[PDB]
Amino acid sequence: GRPRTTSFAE
Amino acid sequence: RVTMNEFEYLKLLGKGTFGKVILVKEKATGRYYAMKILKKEVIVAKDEVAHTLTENRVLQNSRHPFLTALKYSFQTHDRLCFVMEYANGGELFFHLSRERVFSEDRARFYGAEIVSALDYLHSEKNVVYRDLKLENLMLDKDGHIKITDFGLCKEGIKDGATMKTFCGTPEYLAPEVLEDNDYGRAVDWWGLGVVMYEMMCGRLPFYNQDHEKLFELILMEEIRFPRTLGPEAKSLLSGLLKKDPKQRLGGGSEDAKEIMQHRFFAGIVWQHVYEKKLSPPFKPQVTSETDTRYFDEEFTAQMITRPHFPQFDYSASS
Ligand SMILES: C[C@@H]1SCc2ncnc(N3CCN(C(=O)[C@H](N)Cc4c[nH]c5ccccc45)CC3)c21
Repeated sequence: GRPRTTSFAE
Repeated sequence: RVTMNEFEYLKLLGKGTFGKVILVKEKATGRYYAMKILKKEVIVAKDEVAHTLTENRVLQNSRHPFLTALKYSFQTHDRLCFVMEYANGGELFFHLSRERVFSEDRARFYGAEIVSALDYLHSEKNVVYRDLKLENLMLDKDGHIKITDFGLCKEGIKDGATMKTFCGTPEYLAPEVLEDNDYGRAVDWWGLGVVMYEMMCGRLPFYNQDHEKLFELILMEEIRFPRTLGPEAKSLLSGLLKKDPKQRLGGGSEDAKEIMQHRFFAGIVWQHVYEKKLSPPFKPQVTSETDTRYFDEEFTAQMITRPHFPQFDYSASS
């Protein structure tokens, strides 16, 4: 599939 | 009410910046749970305090078939522990990785369960989830969906109330969140659009490695579908992936109800969805209970090992 994704916040 | 010692520590399930997740046996009961163990140092140091509290609160007052339940939640000098129902089936991300694409039927099933869960959170709990992604959708022993990881939720969101916070996962952000506009609860539907897009299409609907280029695609490119995708599937995804939230399926006052009525879901009896009366299209095939097939070997093949948080501690009512 695609690379694993990261949850962020700002 | 419990401590670190009331559990045996059988297998590692993930490790990341903020902590680890261990498959556990509870001594007093024999029930297997999933312990998220956060390093207090890191949470405070990485500014993740407010999110961690939000997750405690959201899990505490939600009970739903397709949201990860929380059994106990406690602390130590160096640790925050969340003790939760084990999703034996691993992440949806794990299965797509290996199958490429799901059939429409199988995507319909996972999507009904997500729709049921996001509806309960919107209409009953006034919560907007905001972080819908494959990584955050797990399977339980039976193959029902479990939404995990609630730290980016916004609370006390009633009807068209709107938020400002730039958060989520880049590949999944809604156009209105990218515009840096105020935004409403329809962001969850854009998300449902994306995961359901990935389930039926085997790729994300917008992708570049460069965030800013990815963000342009999300804001500017109109969707396109594999030519094998059926028209009802195609209409659902078009409606969920409208860039204008006021045009998004699920974007009105009707909310979830608008998606429940879509021809894509014609067969579905929403009350059976909630009551788990539907044939899951995939039962995780575990030999036992500490079978961790559907979790990465990078993790499963390992050996295992500052302020007080007011009112963090919690045990699940009987
Ligand atoms: C904790 C959830 S709740 C029910 C459940 N059941 C099985 N595995 C789980 N996890 C999911 C998170 N996993 C990860 O590897 C994630 N892919 C990344 C992640 C998010 N927050 C974390 C905190 C500590 C370690 C990893 C993570 C490990 C297994 C979970």
